[PDB]
Amino acid sequence: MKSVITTTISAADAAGRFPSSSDLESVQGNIQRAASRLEAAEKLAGNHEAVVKEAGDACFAKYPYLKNPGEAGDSQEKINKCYRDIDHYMRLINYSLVVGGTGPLDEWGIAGAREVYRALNLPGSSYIAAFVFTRDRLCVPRDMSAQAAVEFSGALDYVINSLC
Amino acid sequence: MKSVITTTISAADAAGRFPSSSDLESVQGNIQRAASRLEAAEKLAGNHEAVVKEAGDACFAKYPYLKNPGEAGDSQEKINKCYRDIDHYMRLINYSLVVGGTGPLDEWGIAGAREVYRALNLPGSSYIAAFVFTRDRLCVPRDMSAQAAVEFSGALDYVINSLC
Amino acid sequence: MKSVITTTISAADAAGRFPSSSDLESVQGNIQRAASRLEAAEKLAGNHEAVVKEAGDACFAKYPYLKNPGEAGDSQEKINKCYRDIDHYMRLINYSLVVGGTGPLDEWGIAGAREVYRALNLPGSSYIAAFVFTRDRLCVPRDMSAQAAVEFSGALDYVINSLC
Amino acid sequence: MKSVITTTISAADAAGRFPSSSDLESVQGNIQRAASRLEAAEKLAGNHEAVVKEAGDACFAKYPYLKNPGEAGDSQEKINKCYRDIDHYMRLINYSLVVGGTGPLDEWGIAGAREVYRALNLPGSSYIAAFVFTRDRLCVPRDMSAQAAVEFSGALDYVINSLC
Amino acid sequence: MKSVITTTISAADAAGRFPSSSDLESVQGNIQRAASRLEAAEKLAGNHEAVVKEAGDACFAKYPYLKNPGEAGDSQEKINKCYRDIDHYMRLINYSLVVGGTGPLDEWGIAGAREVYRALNLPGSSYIAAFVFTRDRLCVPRDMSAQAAVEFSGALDYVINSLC
Amino acid sequence: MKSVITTTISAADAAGRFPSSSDLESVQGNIQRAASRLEAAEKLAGNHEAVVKEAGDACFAKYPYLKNPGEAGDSQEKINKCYRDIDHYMRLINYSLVVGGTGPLDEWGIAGAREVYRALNLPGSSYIAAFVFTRDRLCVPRDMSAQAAVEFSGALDYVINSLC
Amino acid sequence: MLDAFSRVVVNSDSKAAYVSGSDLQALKTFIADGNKRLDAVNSIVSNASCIVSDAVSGMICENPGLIAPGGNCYTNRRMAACLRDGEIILRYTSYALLAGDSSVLEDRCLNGLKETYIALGVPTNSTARAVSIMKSSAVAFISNTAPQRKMATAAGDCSALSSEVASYCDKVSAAI
Amino acid sequence: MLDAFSRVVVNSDSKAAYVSGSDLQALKTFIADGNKRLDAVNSIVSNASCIVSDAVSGMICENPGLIAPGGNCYTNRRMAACLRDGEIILRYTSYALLAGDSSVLEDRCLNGLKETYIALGVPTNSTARAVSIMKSSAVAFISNTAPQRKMATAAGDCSALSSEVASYCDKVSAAI
Amino acid sequence: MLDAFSRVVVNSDSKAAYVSGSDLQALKTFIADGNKRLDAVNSIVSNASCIVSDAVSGMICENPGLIAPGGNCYTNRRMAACLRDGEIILRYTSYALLAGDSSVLEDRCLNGLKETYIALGVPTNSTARAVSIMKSSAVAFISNTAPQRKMATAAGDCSALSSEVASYCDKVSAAI
Amino acid sequence: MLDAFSRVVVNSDSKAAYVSGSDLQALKTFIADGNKRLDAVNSIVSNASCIVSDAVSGMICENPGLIAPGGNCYTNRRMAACLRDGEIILRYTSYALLAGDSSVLEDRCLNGLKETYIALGVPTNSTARAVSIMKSSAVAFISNTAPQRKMATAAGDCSALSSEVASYCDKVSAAI
Amino acid sequence: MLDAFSRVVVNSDSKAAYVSGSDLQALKTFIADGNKRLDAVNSIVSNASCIVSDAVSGMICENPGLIAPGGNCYTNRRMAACLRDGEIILRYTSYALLAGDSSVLEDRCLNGLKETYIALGVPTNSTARAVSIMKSSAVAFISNTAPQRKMATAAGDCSALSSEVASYCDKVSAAI
Amino acid sequence: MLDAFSRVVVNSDSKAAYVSGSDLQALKTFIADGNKRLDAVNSIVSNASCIVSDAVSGMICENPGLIAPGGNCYTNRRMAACLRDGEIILRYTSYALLAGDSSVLEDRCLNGLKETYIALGVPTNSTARAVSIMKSSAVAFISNTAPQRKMATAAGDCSALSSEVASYCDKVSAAI
Repeated sequence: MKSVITTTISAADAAGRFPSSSDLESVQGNIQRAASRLEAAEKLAGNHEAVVKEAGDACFAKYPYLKNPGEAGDSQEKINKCYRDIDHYMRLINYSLVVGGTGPLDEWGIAGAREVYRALNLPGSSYIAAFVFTRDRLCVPRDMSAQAAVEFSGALDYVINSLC
Repeated sequence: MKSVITTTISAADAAGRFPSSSDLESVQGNIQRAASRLEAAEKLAGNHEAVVKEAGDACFAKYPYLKNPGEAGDSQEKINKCYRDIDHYMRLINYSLVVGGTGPLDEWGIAGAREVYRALNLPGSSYIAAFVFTRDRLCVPRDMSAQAAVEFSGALDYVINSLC
Repeated sequence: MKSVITTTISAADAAGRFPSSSDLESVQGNIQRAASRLEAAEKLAGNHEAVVKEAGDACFAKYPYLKNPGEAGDSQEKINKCYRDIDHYMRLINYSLVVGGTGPLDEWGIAGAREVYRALNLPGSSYIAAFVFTRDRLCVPRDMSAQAAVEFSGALDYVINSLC
Repeated sequence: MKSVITTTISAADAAGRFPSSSDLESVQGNIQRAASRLEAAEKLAGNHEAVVKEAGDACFAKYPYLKNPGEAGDSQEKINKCYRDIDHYMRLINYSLVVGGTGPLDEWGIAGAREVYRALNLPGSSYIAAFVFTRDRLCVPRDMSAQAAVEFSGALDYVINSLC
Repeated sequence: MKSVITTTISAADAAGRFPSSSDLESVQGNIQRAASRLEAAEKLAGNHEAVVKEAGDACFAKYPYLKNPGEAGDSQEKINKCYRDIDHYMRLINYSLVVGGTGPLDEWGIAGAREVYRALNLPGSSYIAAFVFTRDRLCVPRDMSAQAAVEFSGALDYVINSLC
Repeated sequence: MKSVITTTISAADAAGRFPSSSDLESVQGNIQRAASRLEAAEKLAGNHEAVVKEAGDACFAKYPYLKNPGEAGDSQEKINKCYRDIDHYMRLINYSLVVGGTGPLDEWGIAGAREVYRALNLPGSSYIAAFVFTRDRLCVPRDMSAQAAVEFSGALDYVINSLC
Repeated sequence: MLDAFSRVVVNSDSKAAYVSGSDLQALKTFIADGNKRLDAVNSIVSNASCIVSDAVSGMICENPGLIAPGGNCYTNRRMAACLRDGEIILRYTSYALLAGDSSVLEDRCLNGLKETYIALGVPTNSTARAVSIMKSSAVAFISNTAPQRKMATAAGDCSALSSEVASYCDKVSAAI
Repeated sequence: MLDAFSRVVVNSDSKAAYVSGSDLQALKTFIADGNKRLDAVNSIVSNASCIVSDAVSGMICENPGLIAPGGNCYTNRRMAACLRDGEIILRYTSYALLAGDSSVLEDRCLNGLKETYIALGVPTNSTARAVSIMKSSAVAFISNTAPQRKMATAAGDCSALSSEVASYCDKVSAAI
Repeated sequence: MLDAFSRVVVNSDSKAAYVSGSDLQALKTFIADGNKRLDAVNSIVSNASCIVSDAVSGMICENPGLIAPGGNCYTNRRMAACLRDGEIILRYTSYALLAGDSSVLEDRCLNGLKETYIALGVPTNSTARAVSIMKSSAVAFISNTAPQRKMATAAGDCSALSSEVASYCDKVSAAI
Repeated sequence: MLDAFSRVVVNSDSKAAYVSGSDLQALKTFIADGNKRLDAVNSIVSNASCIVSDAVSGMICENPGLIAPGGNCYTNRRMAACLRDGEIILRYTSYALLAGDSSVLEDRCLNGLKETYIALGVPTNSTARAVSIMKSSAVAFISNTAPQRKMATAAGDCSALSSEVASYCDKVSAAI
Repeated sequence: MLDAFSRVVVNSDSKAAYVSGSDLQALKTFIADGNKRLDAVNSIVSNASCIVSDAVSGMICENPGLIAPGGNCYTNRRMAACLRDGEIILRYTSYALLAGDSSVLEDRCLNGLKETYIALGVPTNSTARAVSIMKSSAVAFISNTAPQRKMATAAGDCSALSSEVASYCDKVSAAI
Repeated sequence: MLDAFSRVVVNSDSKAAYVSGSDLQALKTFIADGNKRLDAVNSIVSNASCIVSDAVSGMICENPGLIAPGGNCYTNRRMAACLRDGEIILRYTSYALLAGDSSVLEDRCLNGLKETYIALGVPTNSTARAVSIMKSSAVAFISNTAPQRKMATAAGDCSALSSEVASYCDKVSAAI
């Protein structure tokens, strides 16, 4: 896990000290941000179905070769698995926005994802295309506020950089 | 120098990761509490001489035995060293308020202060008395705002807890 | 590097022992399989241009999407670099056959290739397709002897498993 | 047990890799040298009693002082224990020839042998004399083939070097 | 429990050796000095109540501020605890004289005493005053022999140095 | 150099403490036993040539086989080196008696003697016979006082145990 | 470890569910009480030495056998270890209060603490008494009801945070 | 670790006997089948990624709850750990096949694997299913019957090595 | 390490002076531009892989000898470590930008980096070229002038932050 | 670790008592017998190799199954381990004799030795036999009654030290 | 490390010579003054903190720039480092005095101390002043001429041990 | 570490070239002489103790000052260090002979050997003499011309391997 509170408390514990002024200051940083990230998280939770479907459609349109036999999307079951993976990543992004840090993403969708995608012949470029489409598709303020958009695009960019 | 920025950057570097949403969040909290701690620091820097004088007067009034021969403060030079000693602590508290963390205090007035004070026969109770007087002398808003007072008293309490 | 001689000498050095019956026995096996593995290396060295060209053509035929803009292979320079790194891998396979172990491959083409290909958006499946075409294109005894073919296909499979 | 197979597999396990071309090459060397190894081992197993008798007789002939009181061969009991020790070493040499490495010797007759012989007043020169006599008594092709002789003399020389 | 015997035995065990000439020689020194240190221990055990009461009286006479509210000794309970602490230290000094080393003091009165006294606002200067009074109060051959006095004052000085 | 002083000082340094009662007690043991061990050292230094000659004569009388070709002592140079080795050991025993510990012996004659004697075919039983003859040949107080004899025989037994 | 938000996402992850509106509202209430929680943590931390020393002294006064020979607080070494353990428990309780979740407390302090204290012979009843005195003093500091030290905060009801501190201390007491 | 030759030696050492003619003949048969054994090991290692990925995928497809929340293959971290542990099991099975003895397998993989998986919560039945799919795939690769891979080898019977691979996989499954 | 506030403190501590009004005003200016600085750091980190890969690729394309044999970027190992070094340099540049001070960069990345590269034979001119390309790309991302990526922030002037990024990259280049 | 003086102090510390006259007189007897104790320790250490080799050889002679295959003294490695364990036990017995207390032995050699031997398969009966032979030889050396090695000491009674050595060896035997 | 006896042995070993009569007489003089040497070591160690505070305070008062900002004794951290270094130097000087040889001091304190101090920026002149003040205080305590505290010893000339302490301190000063 | 084949590969990698026919024929000659090379390594290792002891003894006999006080072979500790030092040199020479390349010898034995010997005061002339005696004895054993020990090998010209051993020993001598 990884968040503002977890980071500052882990640092204090490693130094074996009570939470000092800096730790409280970091928690105030969490407080101020919340609104934006929590809003972004609320919109993602209420609109994930469509967002995940759009991301998967863009992923399979950019790389139609996935539908070829022996590729990651040769079967409708594997296409559904791809949309489910995009759903999982979007849910982890929502968890990161709620948490205020890349913790849920790092632990549940990033750590070991490289080995899994190598083993299952899943090109990281497909996930990258889906998340890039989701990031560029977001519009301000029809979808979220400017800072909620900043949080959403930051989480998406973190996933993209983890995959590239 | 322990502060919000240094703590989060050290955590990121130990993890070998770029500054993520949580680190920017923590820096945002530093931004929000900066007005508070900087007002406290402005008060301390503009009125430190009288604050230090009052703290030293309280320290020697609570412990007149310090003037006795062999004790710390039996000479005018040692009393002046006491007032300068409290002045150093108050300057470190000003530094802590400026950085938003106990880093300056930790590294410059607390680390090794225990060994120094037991080697030079400087009772920690005297420093504690001076800082307790400084903390309880603080008035809102006669001295500073409520949040600046919170920061100032937090720094003073950190010094006190370091001395006990 | 990594070979029979290197492995057994490194084991002896780790145990701090003179070469013993087992190390000489392993080098005897080096001697015995050198004929087939060096015949495979010689054929690869003498016909590497055709093999590399065929592997690159198969890689681009299985994945024409690499020609699309923004993909690895969207420019003639990047296609030339595709054939160049295929040639690099085939040369490292020749080096592995000459050495008798995957040492040259491990150190010069496999170590770090994961990070390189992730950073440069080089899908490992394309390399896999080229090497699979090379492996399945091999004909016995037209191209080389049965045991030379075993060595060559083992090196190719080692590269493939390093990528997948 | 130190052998070709165990050395290569231990190296691969330490590197956490599947058996590669070099490991199979080393096992091929085990296959090729096994003929001479097992010929020497079978001859030693079939004629060990006479070989052990000759080695013990030579050991006590070169060092008659062992029969003096307070020495290692000061009684028939420990003269028989000397012959049993030579039989143990010859059996371990048979095991080494069967295994293809010094493993059995290292683990069962050499490890801790120095401490035992120092503690029990057993001069290593007597063992060395027995094994030197066994090594120089071997006749080719009367006792075994030239390469079986190489394996047998190598095991004996390994024991001698472990004792000197 | 640090003493001559324990020090030499621990050194030999760390080097994994039997007690050698130096270890027996150190124990011989224990034999030589036991007369003086056991005379000191016997005298202290026989007259400890007066010594402890008198060290406590000296401690509270040098620091009458300890009776002030908020200070160690502000109540009869805490004054009795002060005398009990001086009794504990004198008993540990008796133990040190008995064993011939600072072991009992190190493990039972000195280790952690710094943290305990800082947490409980017990100034080290008060303990130092009590022990300095006890040390300078001793008279030769009035209270004990010259060398018994040397050992007793050495234990007291060790306690003082541990507190300063 | 292991002695009473060095052992106690090394223990104190490892604990990072000043010399305490136990260290001074151990040095008092140095003082007490110095008379006997230095008397032994003086007698050995004054009569070492004849002692070494007798020890070497006894060594070669116990093991005349050492004169046989291929053995340690088959040449006049090797016999002279045997007598010189006994002289070296007696000099190190004199050094141990002067020092009060086995330090000089451990560092200069014992450490690595196992490997040296195994490599050069020097039977430890010969050294043991020489030192046993020297130990049993000593007479009280014809050669030295009872306690000087105790220290001398202790050093000799230490050498013997290092060899057996 | 986990904080309140990470606790919420862990609970949501148990059903592959995005963070629901109810959980989001709970975390928004957590954020709105941000200074409530931060002032509570500041109250605990600024008086941490006071809390720990007072709790250990009270546990000793109510159980004088602890400072008797054979008692677990006799030998200044053991007494300093007791003060250190009280400080550590209060530190992890402050961590839990700051995080709004006891995962840090349990995982990094309470995991194996019972077995450790049994192995060392640390009395569980005396440890529970010291932790309970720490709980009472810390709760008093949260509510600014400490008789001898008052911290200036905006008027309000921090009973939720006092109950949270009490719950963390009860977790400590039940772990042993 | 032990190989077939060292296993024979250890069995002979328990009797303080020189390696008998029967044991020598068994090891000579091992040597005569050595090229077949090397081909079998090459077949396994040349398709190790395929074997492991296919087995994990089949284990998941037969037990879809593994990738459900709370399932032990959910969380790409857990999936990567599962693929890694399956690859480790196949690696040690290949070590045993190359050595002709299961000593390396048990000692370096299976010793404490059951306890480790119980502590981690790794499902024993799903792990056994994955190991059994690895068994079938490895056996097919030994006998070159794998429908999607034909390793060119000289014609002959490798059913002894296939049975050895099956026995190693059975030993893995019985260990857990 | 030090940040801007701690740098001001260290400068003030050199003369035993309380942080003066001018230094305090500079720090309030730092705080007021704090949101801009956070957006700059976000721009760098969100495109960090792009920046590093593009810079290393430009270094290679302008010096094709780096990927030739004997070149320091031939051998995928040497090349991946080049990418890692670029990523590390950009990571510490982002640390310095976030902190408003180059102390973290100088102490943790550049101290001994030149001697390390000399020992390894890493060409300092090529490293400087890669760092300069990272500087150009990072400055473009700060100013949101990146040709193939725009990140939306409220319109304003951040030339000071891009100048700071350029100064950190120039410190990197000067160190080598 | 503890010695006789440390043992007396620990016993006194239990009652918060200054070392009584009886304990002081006991330790004065210990000191007055200190020369005899050094005599005894010298007699043991000067014949340590003799004692250990003789004890292990006798344990083997009465039980030739120890050196038979499967026995715990077969395999020169195991033989050297047995001689090393005998030497270690005698070394800690000599430590206890020199210290006048068994704390060093019980805390550094016997602590966990029984379970270690059980796990290793070291026979407790044979170990006890070896320790008993070490006891007999060490006691004979204390009393200077060893038939083949007499060490010159002033005439006196060291039966107390012989009984102490026997008590330490009996403690070793009871621990296993 | 070497003591006086070890130093004599090392000197004799360089000539492959048994310890001569003159060296034996010198060591006998060392032993006869051994009680004086223990007296002196006790006097130093019983006032170790006294001596260290005396020296560091005098060095600071003579050079007030050490406690000014940028001085090496300003910042309680550096002040405690200075006090610890003074205590360490005094401890190794007492080791040398007890051993009657500089070997322990040279090998464990002064070896590399000059270069360490130069790298740290520790002023060699101020360190030498502190060491000289320690020398004065230690010499006064050896001769029992300290004005404030006297230690009861039998009347005699300890000028040799005082000169030895002075030589060790001057050796410290020469090393730095 | 490199062998002959890896040396050829490394040389061809510098030119980005597939292993040429000439280098392939050279390695084929290496393999065809592989039995001779194994016999040479067997001759060296079977007489390793003889070679090392004889070389060190000859170095001592030609330079008797080495075993005099102050010499580098006086003090059995130093003598055994010298014997192990020469044994290590011979072991790495045998590694080089087995590999057909001096890479292992240079990198794992000679890298820093000269500086280490200078720091320890090991005489380089005496080390060179011992290594040269090792060279002569090892070459004699390769050619089966050792007067006191003959090994039954096939008749042939092993002068290439003897010259290789001489070259490795000359590399050792030049390194120091």
